[PDB]
Amino acid sequence: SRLNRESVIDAALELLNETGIDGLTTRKLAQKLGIEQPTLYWHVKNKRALLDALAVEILARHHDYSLPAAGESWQSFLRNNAMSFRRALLRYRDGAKVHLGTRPDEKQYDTVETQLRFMTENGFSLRDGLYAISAVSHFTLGAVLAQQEHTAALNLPPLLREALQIMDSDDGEQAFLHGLESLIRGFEVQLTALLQIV
Amino acid sequence: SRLNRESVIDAALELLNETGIDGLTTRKLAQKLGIEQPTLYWHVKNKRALLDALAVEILARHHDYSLPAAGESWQSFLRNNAMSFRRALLRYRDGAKVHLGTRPDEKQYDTVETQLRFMTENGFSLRDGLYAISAVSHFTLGAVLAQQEHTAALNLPPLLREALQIMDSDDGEQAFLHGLESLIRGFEVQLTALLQIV
Ligand SMILES: CN(C)[C@@H]1C(O)=C(C(N)=O)C(=O)[C@@]2(O)C(O)=C3C(=O)c4c(O)cccc4[C@@](C)(O)[C@H]3C[C@@H]12
Ligand SMILES: CN(C)[C@@H]1C(O)=C(C(N)=O)C(=O)[C@@]2(O)C(O)=C3C(=O)c4c(O)cccc4[C@@](C)(O)[C@H]3C[C@@H]12
Ligand SMILES: [Cl-]
Ligand SMILES: [Cl-]
Ligand SMILES: [Cl-]
Ligand SMILES: [Cl-]
Ligand SMILES: [Cl-]
Ligand SMILES: [Cl-]
Ligand SMILES: [Cl-]
Ligand SMILES: [Cl-]
Ligand SMILES: [Cl-]
Ligand SMILES: [Cl-]
Ligand SMILES: [Cl-]
Ligand SMILES: [Cl-]
Ligand SMILES: [Mg+2]
Ligand SMILES: [Mg+2]
Repeated sequence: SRLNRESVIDAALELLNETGIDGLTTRKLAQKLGIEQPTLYWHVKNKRALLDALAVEILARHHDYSLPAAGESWQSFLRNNAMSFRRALLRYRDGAKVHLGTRPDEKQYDTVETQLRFMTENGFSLRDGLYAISAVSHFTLGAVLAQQEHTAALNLPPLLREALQIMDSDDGEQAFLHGLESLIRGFEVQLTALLQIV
Repeated sequence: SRLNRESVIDAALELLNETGIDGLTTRKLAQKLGIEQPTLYWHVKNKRALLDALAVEILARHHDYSLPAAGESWQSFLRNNAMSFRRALLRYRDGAKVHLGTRPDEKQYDTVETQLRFMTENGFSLRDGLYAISAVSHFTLGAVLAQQEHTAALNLPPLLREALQIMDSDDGEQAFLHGLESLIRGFEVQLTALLQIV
C-alpha cells in the first residue's frame, strides 16, 4: 500500500494498538503494509526510528493544548497542557512507553521554546520553569504508565482492600487531577516566595 | 547452580543489569544459571512471573525507608519514602520498568497498610492519603523512567539549548527533589484547607 511517511505512521499506530509496544515489530509492520521487509527498510530503518517518530506524531495529531491562550495564567496553562498531554498519551496502547526516553524533535522546537519562554515571562527562572515543566511531564507520564501497564500485566488488610477498590473504581483520572492541583499549587508557593524562607 | 528462590532472583537481577528488561529472557537466565530450560521452568514459569518477583525483591532488598520513624511528620515520611523508592528503582537497569504495573504483594501488605494508616492518622481521608501516596509514586516512577529510558535510547532555539544543558548537567536528582518539595507543599495546602475554598 502507500509508503509515504504519513501512511507508514498511520499503519504503525494501528499496529501499536493491536500488539502493544513490546510486540510491535518491523516484520509485523511490513505484513500490515502488504510489503516485503527490504521494502519496509528503505522507509523505516529499525524499531527505534519508528518509535521516535510515533512519539512525535502522536502529539502532533492529538496534543492540542501545546500553547498558552492569550492572557492565560501559567497555572492554567500547565493544567490544560497536562490534561492534553495525558489524553494524547492514553490515545494508543502503550503510548506513554512510546514517549519515554524521547527528546524534543526539531518539529517541536518552536512550540517547546514558546513554553519555556512563557514560564520565564511569568517570573520563573529558566531553571525553575524547566523543573516545573519536567515535574508535570514526569507526574503525567508516571500516572499514564501506571494505568496502561497495569492493564498490560492483567487476604487483604482493610485500608489496602479499600484503596484497591478506589483505584479499581476509576481509570486514574481522579487521582491524576487531584495530584496535578497539588503539584501546581506547590509550584506557586515556590514562585511567590522569591528569596523568603518557605 | 543453586535454584532456590533467593538464588534465582540474584541471578535474574544480575542479568537485568546486563541486558535490560526488553532483552531479559528465560532462555538467557537458564544459560546464566548453567541449566537447561525445562529445569528453569520448574522454578520460574515465565517472564511475567519473574518480573513480578524482581519488583518485590528490589524493594525488599534496597528500599529501606518504607516506614515512618517514631514521631515523624507525614511530610518528612513522604520525602524520605520517595527518596528511598527512587534509589531502589535506580539500583538496577530498567528498575522502574520492572516495577510498573505491579500491585502490592502479600509480603508487602503489612508495610503498605501501615503507610495508609499513618496518612489517615495525620488527618487525611483514606482517599486523599491514597491520592498523595499515588502522586508521589507516579512522580517518582516518571522521573526515574525518564532518566533510565533516556539512557536506553542513547539548530536548537536558545532556551531549549540551555534546558538541555541543564538536564545533561545532572542525573535528574535536582529536578526530582525540587518537584518533590512542590508536590508535598501542595498536599499540605490541601490538607490544611479542610472545607475552605482554596
Ligand atoms: C509539559 N508539556 C507536557 C510539554 C509539552 O506539552 C510538549 C509539547 N510538544 O507540546 C512536550 O514536548 C513535552 O511533553 C516534552 O516531552 C518535553 C520534553 O521531553 C523535554 C525534555 O525531554 C528536555 C527538555 C525540554 C523538554 C520540553 C520543554 O520540551 C518538554 C515539554 C513537554
Ligand atoms: C509511596 N511509596 C513509594 C510506597 C512504598 O514505599 C511501597 C513500599 N513497599 O514500601 C510501595 O509498595 C509503593 O511503592 C507502591 O508500589 C504502591 C503501589 O503500587 C500501590 C498500588 O498500586 C495500589 C494501591 C496501593 C499502593 C501502595 C499504597 O502500596 C503504594 C505504596 C508505595
Ligand atoms: Cl495504496
Ligand atoms: Cl509509496
Ligand atoms: Cl507524508
Ligand atoms: Cl523489530
Ligand atoms: Cl515478528
Ligand atoms: Cl521521558
Ligand atoms: Cl551451586
Ligand atoms: Cl537447587
Ligand atoms: Cl530461598
Ligand atoms: Cl522469556
Ligand atoms: Cl533469548
Ligand atoms: Cl505502577
Ligand atoms: Mg518528552
Ligand atoms: Mg507500586
